[PDB]
Amino acid sequence: KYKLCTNKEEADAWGKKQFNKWSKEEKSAIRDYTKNARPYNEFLRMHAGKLDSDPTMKKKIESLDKALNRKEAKVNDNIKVYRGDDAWIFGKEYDNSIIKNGKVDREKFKEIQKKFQGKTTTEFGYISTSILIDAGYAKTRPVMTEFKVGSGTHGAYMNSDDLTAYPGQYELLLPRNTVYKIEKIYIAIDNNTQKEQIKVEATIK
Amino acid sequence: IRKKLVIVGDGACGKTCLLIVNSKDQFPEVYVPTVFENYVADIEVDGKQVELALWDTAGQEDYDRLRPLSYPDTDVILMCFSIDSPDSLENIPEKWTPEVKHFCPNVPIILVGNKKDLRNDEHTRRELAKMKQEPVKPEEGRDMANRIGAFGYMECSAKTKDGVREVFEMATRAAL
Ligand SMILES: Nc1nc2c(ncn2[C@@H]2O[C@H](COP(=O)(O)OP(=O)(O)OP(O)(O)=S)[C@@H](O)[C@H]2O)c(=O)[nH]1
Ligand SMILES: [Mg+2]
Repeated sequence: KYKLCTNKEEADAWGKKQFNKWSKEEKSAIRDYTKNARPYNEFLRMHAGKLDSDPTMKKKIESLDKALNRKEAKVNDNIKVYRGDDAWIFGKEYDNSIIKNGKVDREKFKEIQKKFQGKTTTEFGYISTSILIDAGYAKTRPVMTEFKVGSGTHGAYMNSDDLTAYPGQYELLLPRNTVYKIEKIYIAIDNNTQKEQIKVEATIK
Repeated sequence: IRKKLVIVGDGACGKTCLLIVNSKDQFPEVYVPTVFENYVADIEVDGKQVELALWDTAGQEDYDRLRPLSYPDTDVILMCFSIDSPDSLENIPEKWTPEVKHFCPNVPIILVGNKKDLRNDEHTRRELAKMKQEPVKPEEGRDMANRIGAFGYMECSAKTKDGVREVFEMATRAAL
């Protein structure tokens, strides 16, 4: 099955076991992404992964790809990782009022699972995740995704200033053009807040 | 060159919109993120270039348990309230100050009054008066800042952009 880090101690333990000896250029590429992912990801989504449209992003995107495509840059274990998203992840016809007074709109929810449940998709941008469920504010956001990441999947773990401008996020960065299958889209009640959240189970292929 | 800023304050007091507008996006009308993703701000003050990593937080009490994960190694705190919410100002000394002083001991604080555009807004005046309140006056913000030992007090409007660059300039001066 998949490893799940439940606390700081487990996440740090697992972190130390991950590859960290990137080159200066590779670290700067990874760290640059963490400063603001928007110019990478928006450009990649807008141009369907074609780089020639803008020489400046082409160069940055190829440098990051190289760091993440490196031989050692991969996950040893099966591991579960997490991210939160706003409702428009499912399309610009949705916004965050889909949750009203801690309740998910059932009509809109059913349209979303009708459209995306069971869907295999390729992400043109990179995928930022955390190995800790609490480590973003992914519990705050309307949509929470669990990615089941199989051993050998390429990526970079970042939790220190040489690799990220935001240390303490326990980040696992996955390469661009990652293919995943949405296994399940469902609703769950947070026990602490007592509000509904849309939950997504995706498997990295 | 590299510093860390964390922004805190009551739910809905304008934290995320302030970060978004500082990033030079338009004020968000339809698609309002709950928490803004990673964004390092490039700021120059007094001949020094700074890369200020901005950490957004969820202000609601429901997420109190999560917020401490944002606090370590912070160089400056933006502690916010809304000028249209005297209640949000009262939570400055009651909630935010004790929290920040516990997790970020002796880290500089900028006290920030958000939604300055609502001070001279009729709807705001009329709604507030129904509960015998009025918009926070600048003097009251200043007094609170003195009372909590803030570096300074700033007012801004994400909606109009008024004061937004000045907030982040002062934060950078406090971070240095
Ligand atoms: N009039 C006015 N309204 C604003 C301003 N900034 C934010 N708002 C409004 O206040 C509301 C909440 O702002 P937001 O930035 O989402 O608060 P927050 O502090 O991030 O709230 P949270 O994520 O801890 S629950 C939004 O509806 C937004 O339009 C402002 O400068 N002026
Ligand atoms: Mg917010």
